[PDB]
Amino acid sequence: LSRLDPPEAEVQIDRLITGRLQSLQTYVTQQLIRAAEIRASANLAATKMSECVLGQSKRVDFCGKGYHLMSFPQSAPHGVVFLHVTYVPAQEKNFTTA
Amino acid sequence: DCTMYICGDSTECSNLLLQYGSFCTQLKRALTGIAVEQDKNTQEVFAQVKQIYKTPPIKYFGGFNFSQILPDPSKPSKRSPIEDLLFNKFNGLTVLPPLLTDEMIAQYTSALLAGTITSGWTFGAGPALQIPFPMQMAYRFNGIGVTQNVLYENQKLIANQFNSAIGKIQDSLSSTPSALGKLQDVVNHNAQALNTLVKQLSSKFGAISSVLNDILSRLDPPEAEVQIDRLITGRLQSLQTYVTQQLIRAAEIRASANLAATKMSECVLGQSKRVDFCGKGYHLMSFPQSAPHGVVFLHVTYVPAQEKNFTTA
Amino acid sequence: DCTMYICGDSTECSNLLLQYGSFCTQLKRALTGIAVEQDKNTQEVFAQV
Amino acid sequence: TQSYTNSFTRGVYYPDKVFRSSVLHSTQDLFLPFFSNVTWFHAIHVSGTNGTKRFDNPVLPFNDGVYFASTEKSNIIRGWIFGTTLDSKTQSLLIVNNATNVVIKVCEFQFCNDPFLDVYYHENNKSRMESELRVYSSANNCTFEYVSQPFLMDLEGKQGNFKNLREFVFKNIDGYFKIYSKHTPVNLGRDLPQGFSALEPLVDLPIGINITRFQTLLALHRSYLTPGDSSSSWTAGAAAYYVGYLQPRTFLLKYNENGTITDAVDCALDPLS
Amino acid sequence: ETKCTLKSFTVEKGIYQTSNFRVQPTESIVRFPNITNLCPFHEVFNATRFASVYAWNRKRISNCVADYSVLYNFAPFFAFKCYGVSPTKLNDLCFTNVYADSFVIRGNEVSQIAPGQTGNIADYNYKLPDDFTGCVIAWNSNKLDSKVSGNYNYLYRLFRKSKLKPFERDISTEIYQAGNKPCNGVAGFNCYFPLQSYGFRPTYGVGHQPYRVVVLSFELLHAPATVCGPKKSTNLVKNKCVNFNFNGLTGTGVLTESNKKFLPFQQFGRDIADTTDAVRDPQTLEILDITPCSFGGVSVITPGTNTSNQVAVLYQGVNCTEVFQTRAGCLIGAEYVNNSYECDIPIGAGICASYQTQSQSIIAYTMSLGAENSVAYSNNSIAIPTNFTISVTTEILPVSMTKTSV
Amino acid sequence: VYADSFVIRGNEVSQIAPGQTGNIADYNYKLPDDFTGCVIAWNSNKLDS
Ligand SMILES: *[C@@H]1O[C@H](CO)[C@@H](O[C@@H]2O[C@H](CO)[C@@H](O)[C@H](O)[C@H]2NC(C)=O)[C@H](O)[C@H]1NC(C)=O
Ligand SMILES: *[C@@H]1O[C@H](CO)[C@@H](O[C@@H]2O[C@H](CO)[C@@H](O)[C@H](O)[C@H]2NC(C)=O)[C@H](O)[C@H]1NC(C)=O
Ligand SMILES: *[C@@H]1O[C@H](CO)[C@@H](O)[C@H](O)[C@H]1NC(C)=O
Ligand SMILES: *[C@@H]1O[C@H](CO)[C@@H](O)[C@H](O)[C@H]1NC(C)=O
Ligand SMILES: *[C@@H]1O[C@H](CO)[C@@H](O)[C@H](O)[C@H]1NC(C)=O
Ligand SMILES: *[C@@H]1O[C@H](CO)[C@@H](O)[C@H](O)[C@H]1NC(C)=O
Repeated sequence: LSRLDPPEAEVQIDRLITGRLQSLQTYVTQQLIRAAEIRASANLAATKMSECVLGQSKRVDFCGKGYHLMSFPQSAPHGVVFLHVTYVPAQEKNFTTA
Repeated sequence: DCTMYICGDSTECSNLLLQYGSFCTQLKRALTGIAVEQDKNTQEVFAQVKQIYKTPPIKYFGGFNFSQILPDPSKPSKRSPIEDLLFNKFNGLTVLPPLLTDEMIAQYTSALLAGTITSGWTFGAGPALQIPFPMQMAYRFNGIGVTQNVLYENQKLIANQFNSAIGKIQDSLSSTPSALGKLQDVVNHNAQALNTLVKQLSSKFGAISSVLNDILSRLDPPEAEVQIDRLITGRLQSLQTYVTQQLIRAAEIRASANLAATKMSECVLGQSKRVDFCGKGYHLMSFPQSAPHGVVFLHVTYVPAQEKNFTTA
Repeated sequence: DCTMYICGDSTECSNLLLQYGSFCTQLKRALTGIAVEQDKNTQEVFAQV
Repeated sequence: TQSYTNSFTRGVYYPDKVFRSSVLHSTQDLFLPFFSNVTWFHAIHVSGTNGTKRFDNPVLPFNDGVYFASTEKSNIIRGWIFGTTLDSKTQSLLIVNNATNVVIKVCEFQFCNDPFLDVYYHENNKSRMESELRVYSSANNCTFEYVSQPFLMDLEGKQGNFKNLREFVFKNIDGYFKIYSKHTPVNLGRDLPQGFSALEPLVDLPIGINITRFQTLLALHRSYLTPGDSSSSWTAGAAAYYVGYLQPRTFLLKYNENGTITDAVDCALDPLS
Repeated sequence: ETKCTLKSFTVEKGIYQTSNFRVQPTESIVRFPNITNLCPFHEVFNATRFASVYAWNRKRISNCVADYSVLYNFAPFFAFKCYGVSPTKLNDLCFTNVYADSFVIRGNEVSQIAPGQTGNIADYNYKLPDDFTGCVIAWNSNKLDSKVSGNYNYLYRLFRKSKLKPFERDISTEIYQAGNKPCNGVAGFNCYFPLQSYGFRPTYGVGHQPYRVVVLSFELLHAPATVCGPKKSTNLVKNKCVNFNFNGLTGTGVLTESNKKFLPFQQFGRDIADTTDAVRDPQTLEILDITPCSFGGVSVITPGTNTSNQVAVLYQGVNCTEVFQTRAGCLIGAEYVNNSYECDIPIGAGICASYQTQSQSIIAYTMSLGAENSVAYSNNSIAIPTNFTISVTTEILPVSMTKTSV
Repeated sequence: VYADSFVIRGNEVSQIAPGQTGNIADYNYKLPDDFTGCVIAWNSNKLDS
């Protein structure tokens, strides 16, 4: 501003405005997509909480890998952490069936 | 690569672009994130088994026929006939290859089929436990309120019906005009986006010409500065539009891949009590198959018919 | 549609719009993709029977 | 005489020769719109052994190029006149053919139509016509010159069944008067046959001129096969000389796997198109 | 380079992209039509009956070329005076029309072919415009224009009526009138002939021997181009990344033999993406295929700063014969081992690297999809577990992010 | 329509424009930045002087 008079500074200022605003436009547009990504996980977390925690889920490999027993939520910075309790079996044995 | 697409083999253009701020680092970071997410999607969808299972050398499953979905060793690719039928049916724009090649996605699929035919759903929870296939079918019937009573009493009939359905699914996939609409449309969308991005190079964008060499030779850098800057900002806007559309498309594909992973974890590695999730009707089993940039589920379901009326109380 | 929106009833403005390439046939395709999808949403939610 | 007929699918020429095998490229150029009215123009100067002055050869306007087609034995049409007012007040160009020659020249002739009609021009009685050129009677200030190979390589198939058809397109975009041509002798008597045929450029020359006037000159010393009638209001009459006016239109051309144009679809013609 | 791109002095495990490897052209070529075909420039110079200055021999140049590299061995070319147009930069220029006049002069009349001067001869014989651009070449002509008796075959006007506009002709026999006696046709007193004897002799020294000089009139106004230069020629290299400059083409790539079927008249080649790929050279009338110069995003494979400093480079999607080879590209710095392990740094199609002691280096290999397991399925065999294990896994999910109100 | 008439010189008339200054557009008379009008100049050397 102190180095140039209005007429060419107006051209130069418009160049900064059309760049900063477009840079700001990119940030918000890229921010909306991340928000959609978070809500997809947030909605999944809400669904995970309503089934794994407040109940037992028959869905395989949803509330922990294996047969599900219960769950315990733990708050975390900008997120939630689940403690799935599972009933993975072990020590199989051959048998003859009919 | 922003510098080659926007500017190509020019030094003054690169110097001018170096001012337009970090409009590249962001582009490369977003596209690399998309590529990593794409490489990971198949990992969630297919790599659900810790161990690769193999079918027994002799294939007799109580009358049930699995030749159409298990890999055929005759073909060098080791793909199932249905998978084979599915498979049959340059300015800095590099196309990175997927991390998991199509010769090992088929191997994950074969392992999943082997586990689900030879061990039921037990291999989904913990160690794989062998189980005769008629017993597994009795389990799945018992899972939808139909006792084990009527499976064995109809075992030959159900085996024939399942074999006929498996035989005719290939005909349904072949004789149809376009059943693989989603995969073909994804591929066409990517090709169309890339073609539009390429064709955008030959755009004046309000300048004298779309050729950087032409806009350089006919002028001097002082007077050609405005024209080359206009071309740079136009191409940058085109690249930003392309990357934003790619991000949205990748979010849609990520949602679809999460849905497919859930479908594999419930329909395949177990029985789903949800209605109209694993195919119409009561759900019995599900067999995965690979496909170019996608997966195909064969949802073996149970549909009643020939009802009779009665008086009840 | 770009043609009328960007340039109301101007032939010479339309010519200048051609210099920008596929900023519009790409744009119109994007909007008609949403439009056909909307009819798919109601089709999928309700027509289950 | 004059009459009206339908163009069908014809008059499609390569705008440039960027080889694009198997490409559905579309361009917005000057073209002959599909199914356009084409006016048969005819000249009738022959009658037995008497004079029978002509008063024929009316004026033919030229606007945004022109598509011309004909079927002639050897050199029935040999003259082309391209120049406003056809006088010594505006620049003019002449394309004059020969046995094997061309006399493309830019000048300002007052008059150049002195064919010297033969009193014995009866083709059925004699077929001698030599040295009856009689052109460039007057030239005020004429500088631009050009000579090259002729334009029409007429072929004889040892019979009259090979009705060879010659097509040409003349447009005047900043000089370089392109003379796209194509000879299809497959015709056996059909007028403007169904099908498709592309036109390939031959020559060009830049001068810069607002040519709005078109005319052709015949081999009048041997004139025959010219009938006359009252053909008007959408009728037909033997002319052996077509003409159509181009318009700026959008075309979508389909290049063959070899490189040639198999067929092209017009725009703004049908909703399907 | 990895430390430069990812701004930190510690680089963790993982493949990193840093820049793009790009082959550069090794030399520049240019090729235009065969020779200059038949420019009639030689006929103007190679002659014996040059027109004099009383009526110049104006010739229209629209069937010739601007190849100012082959006309020099037809005359002594002692003087190469040129106007604002650059004699060196004549080949590149595409003159719309060139107007040349050939005439013979003497030594003292060399300066008469020049704008903005004063004197006698050019005010009666040959008038030049003020802005006469082009070039003029003067050379001695005593070999041909000399007679032991007298060479009175070249004439010149000397007493024209008055000054004339640039490039004007006044060839007309008239009784020159200057004085108070309007001669009625006798042409006697106070009436001298406008034309004067213009003979030559060999005995005369420097400045009086006859000289032949020709002129060039150009026009650089924006107009369709007619006379153009072939830019001499260069040898047609093949199978090497170069800078091709064919007719109306300026790009870089690799020129290879073409198996296409270009129908006789041709300009360029194209594709579905509207890019030039197939061109033909008029010097050979053969079709050449153009491939874009090899490129590809170079990548760095590192085992982490806190394990080593050795790195493996992954030039992507390039057959870098122009060390290992993969579908994703060629690996240098890592030797391909035929074993299989669960891979911790993805590379490409099945190929992953790792830092192993097999004296530790980087090894690339095919992914091991998992431990091989074969079940014992039989007609009447069932496995029933006798024990369990209450395992507590963990799952982490974002729920929200930082709100912003810019 | 406002017609402002005055006489300055051949050199100074070159800076009758927004922004640009010849010591006439800061103390004498300057033209507004958003000026949508016209300027007409002609010689007056024969006059006075
Ligand atoms: C069971 O059989 C049919 C249906 O399966 C019933 O007959 C229908 O009855 C309804 C109303 O009562 C009518 O609208 C339909 O047109 C009838 N269909 C036919 C084919 O007749 C029948 O009433 C039911 N009960 C018994 C005892 O048969
Ligand atoms: C008992 O189960 C074990 C595995 O839990 C079986 O052991 C493997 O069986 C497969 C299939 O026949 C063979 O290919 C392997 O070689 C066996 N492993 C070993 C270490 O022998 C076993 O076959 C089952 N039956 C019996 C009778 O032991
Ligand atoms: C890496 O090594 C340096 C020196 O060997 C050490 O100071 C630093 O703590 C190490 N970092 C980690 C994460 O181990
Ligand atoms: C790629 O490199 C291999 C290495 O030997 C070579 O055999 C092959 O011909 C090359 N192919 C191309 C298209 O360069
Ligand atoms: C590794 O295995 C491959 C597979 O055949 C073999 O060709 C090679 O010799 C083996 N040894 C190496 C690469 O050192
Ligand atoms: C299972 O029964 C079938 C019946 O034909 C027989 O072929 C097969 O060998 C049997 N397999 C075993 C392991 O007993």
